[PDB]
Amino acid sequence: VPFVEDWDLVQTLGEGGEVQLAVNRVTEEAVAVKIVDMKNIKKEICINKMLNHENVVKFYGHRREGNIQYLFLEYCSGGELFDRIEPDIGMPEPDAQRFFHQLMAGVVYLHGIGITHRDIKPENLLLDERDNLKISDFGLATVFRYNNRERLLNKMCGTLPYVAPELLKRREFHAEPVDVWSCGIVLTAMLAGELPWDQPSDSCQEYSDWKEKKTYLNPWKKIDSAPLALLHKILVENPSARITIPDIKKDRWYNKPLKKGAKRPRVTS
Ligand SMILES: COc1cc2c(cc1OC)-c1[nH]nc(-c3ccc(-c4nnn[nH]4)cc3)c1C2
Repeated sequence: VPFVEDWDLVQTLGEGGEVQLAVNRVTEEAVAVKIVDMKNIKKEICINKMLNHENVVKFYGHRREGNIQYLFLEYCSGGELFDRIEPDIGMPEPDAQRFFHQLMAGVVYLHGIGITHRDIKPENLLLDERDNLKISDFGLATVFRYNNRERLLNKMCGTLPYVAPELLKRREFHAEPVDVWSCGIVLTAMLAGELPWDQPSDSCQEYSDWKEKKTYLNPWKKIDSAPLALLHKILVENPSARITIPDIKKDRWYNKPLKKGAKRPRVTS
């Protein structure tokens, strides 16, 4: 079948290099192509070849043309989770619970194969055509468990409003509680439409107020008591005392019926 390998770079999806929407000449299948001008990528492609989950962006393959590296990834027509968050409002609680369930499935998977994303935020959480959440960008990702032996991290990685406090106060820390904390900050953004603090440090007043349990303040005043009880368990300063994903899965709000299924077409009489 001729021309089946030809893709047209239709439009820009993002920057950093750049991400382009690529449409197949013959089949018209859409993919996102990451254009990386090498003048790191070996690890990124290596981690991407291990990934196969419904809540993780699909890696179709890579092609290298001199100094330009082309990463062929999943096109997600729902765009970014970031653009579903209304500033200072957020989104309806049932939508946030469904996206948080899908985010947990994706992070469970990753941790299961010993991968830590290290930069979970709404900019990196993409939505497919049926609004299924997908974890994207393994540029900062790394192997924290190999041959069933855990390796402690020491490197500063992430985005300050989403990083766990141990990453700023300890030399070494465990990988999994760091991804749990960023998921908790994502849940806060989804239910309040604002970030609670610039960084989880004691010099940050908003962060001190949260440790002082001043929940009558923003963003916590906008969040219902059931998801707020969960956030109280996730945004715990001590990474050893922090809730683990198996226990998030037992939380009362996480298992609270709120959301209806996708609305299938119906007729009466
Ligand atoms: C602003 O609107 C969009 C923005 C994006 C997509 C779709 C969009 O609208 C439908 C889309 N589909 N897939 C991606 C995507 C996939 C993977 C990666 C990635 N980065 N590093 N590794 N994988 C980046 C973007 C994007 C961005």
